[PDB]
Amino acid sequence: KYIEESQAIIQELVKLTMEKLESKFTKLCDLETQLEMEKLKYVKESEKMLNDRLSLSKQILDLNKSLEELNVSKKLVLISEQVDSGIQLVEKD
Amino acid sequence: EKLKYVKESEKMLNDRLSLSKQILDLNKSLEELNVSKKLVLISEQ
Amino acid sequence: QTNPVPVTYPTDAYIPTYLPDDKVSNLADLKKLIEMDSRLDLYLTRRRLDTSINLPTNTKTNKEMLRIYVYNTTECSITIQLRGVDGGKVQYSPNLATLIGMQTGSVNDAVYSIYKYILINNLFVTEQTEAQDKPELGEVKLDSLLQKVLDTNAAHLPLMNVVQTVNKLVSPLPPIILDYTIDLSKDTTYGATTLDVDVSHILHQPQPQPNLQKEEETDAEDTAKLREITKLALQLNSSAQKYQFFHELSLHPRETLTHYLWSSKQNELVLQGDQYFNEDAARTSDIYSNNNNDRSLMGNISLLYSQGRL
Amino acid sequence: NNVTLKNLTAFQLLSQRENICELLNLVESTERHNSIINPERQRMSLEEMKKMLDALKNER
Amino acid sequence: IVSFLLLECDSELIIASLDFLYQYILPGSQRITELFKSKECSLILEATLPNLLSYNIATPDYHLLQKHKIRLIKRITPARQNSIPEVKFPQELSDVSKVACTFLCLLSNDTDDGAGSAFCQRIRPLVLHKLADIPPLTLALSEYMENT
Repeated sequence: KYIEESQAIIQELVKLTMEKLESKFTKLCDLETQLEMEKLKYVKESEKMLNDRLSLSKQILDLNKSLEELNVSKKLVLISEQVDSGIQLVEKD
Repeated sequence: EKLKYVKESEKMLNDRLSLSKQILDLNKSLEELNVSKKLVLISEQ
Repeated sequence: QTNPVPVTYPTDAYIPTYLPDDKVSNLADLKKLIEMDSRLDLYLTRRRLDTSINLPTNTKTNKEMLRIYVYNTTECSITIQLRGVDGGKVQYSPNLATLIGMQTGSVNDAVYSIYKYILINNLFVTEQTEAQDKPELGEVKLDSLLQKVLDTNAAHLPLMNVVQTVNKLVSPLPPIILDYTIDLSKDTTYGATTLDVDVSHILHQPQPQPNLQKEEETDAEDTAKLREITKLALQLNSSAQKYQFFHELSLHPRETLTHYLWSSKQNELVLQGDQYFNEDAARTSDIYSNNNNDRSLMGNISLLYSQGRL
Repeated sequence: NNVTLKNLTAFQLLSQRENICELLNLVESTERHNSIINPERQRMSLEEMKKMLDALKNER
Repeated sequence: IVSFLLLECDSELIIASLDFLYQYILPGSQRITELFKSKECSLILEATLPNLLSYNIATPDYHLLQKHKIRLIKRITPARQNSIPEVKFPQELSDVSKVACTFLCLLSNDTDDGAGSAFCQRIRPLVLHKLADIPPLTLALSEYMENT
């Protein structure tokens, strides 16, 4: 009786716990798929930005050289501490 | 982590668009004064 | 760690599979729970691995400013630091700032950008590059820009040299420097002498959370729980073995009883094999006497003498 | 914590002798058998199971 | 077996699992498909292999830099702040890393538009981080970087 009631209770408890944990696993798998999608999109965009940044820096170097060739007192300077933040044509001495 | 990725992607996109506009204006100004080449974004082919 | 650290207490125990399935009705639930525990362990250990991608950028995710006034009053360099400066953000050399597109960042960002530049322009010496066109394999062919950056007139530096030069090309953020030499003629100045410097990175103060106070507690708690479970499993094994013995006895009494008698006799004989080795039998002349019916001690003498050991 | 031939043989012989003496009903092991079962611990565990089951029942 | 791969404190078990998987996917491409058919094996491999690349080889630590604070040196010489500490780079791989490199090289040589080749493309950026941190990895992963 005692152990019989305990057996019934244990059966029900184990059943419910298995169901709960399986639901949690399904939720986590869906969230992981979404995370992978977002990571892939971010990787694509970041690679594009990095290639553009390097090429644009080299082009800026060449254009500043050319401006010094044709006797123009202007320079091409980054507006901020990167290229992605913007560049502009300024005048110096 | 997911929120971080989304935010960074959006910021990169906005910065790209702003940089494209700036490059267009700077190419127009260089054409105004004098130039032999133009700034080119690799993403735009 | 590269080895599993042998320990002194039992770390696991089998669960007996010879119990009757009819009488024991909660073994299936225990095995299901064990499987679920293993699955949770797999999931945690997998998702606790670092797989985050971080490409080099800046301006990561206000009005707060500061004004500094200088004035000589009557009736020379000046340097200023800000203590919010770590090695996490450094000043790239003016040469490196043309290779990469940025001027301030971290060191690993500079290394990653150097490697990405060496990748974009095909500069690694490969089998295909050698076949198309002596330098070794896996070496970097230098351009004019890479040579202006590394300050080497060579052409085939390896990669370690490149990254060590990267280490050379980094300096901390420069402090605030003013040159207000002297002023003695005018009464007071209160000139412009104003500097607008951001202090945003100091008033926000993004700090980490306290650690190493619950990690040890969690480890100790988990170890204690695992040891309790293992002890209970060993107790289950003991009970199951006693049941199996009595069941086997109920099946074949004669054979098990004969085995018991023989094993008891043999084990008693074994446990009495070291009684005359206690410095009492050794120091007295009893065990050396010939009157002993069993002469397993003195009989060796001859042999021991022929071997010279004695 | 150390295991030698003497310890092993003594342990095996002790187990055998205990089992046989139990067959002839020459031993009273109520203390051990009720410290292993521990009916107080049985009641505690049963009430814990009931509480956990009620918790899982009411979360829905 | 891939769960055995997931461990960290047993180099010999990891090497045995990697050798078994190498011998498994070695003869052809249908076995690569059968291997990556399981979602669990795929996830564990994807999370494990790049981290097995940098297994016990003491990568350059960028944390001493974040913890190093910049002040002025107390003390007629002008005021320096201080020197940023050095950063060392590893010069050789471990056995687990070598076996993982060989496994990735072998896995990369399968036909495109089929599983095993998409795995390398899903895995590439983390491997790029690893390559940036370890030069002998760049020398050892040549076949992987060729077919990608």
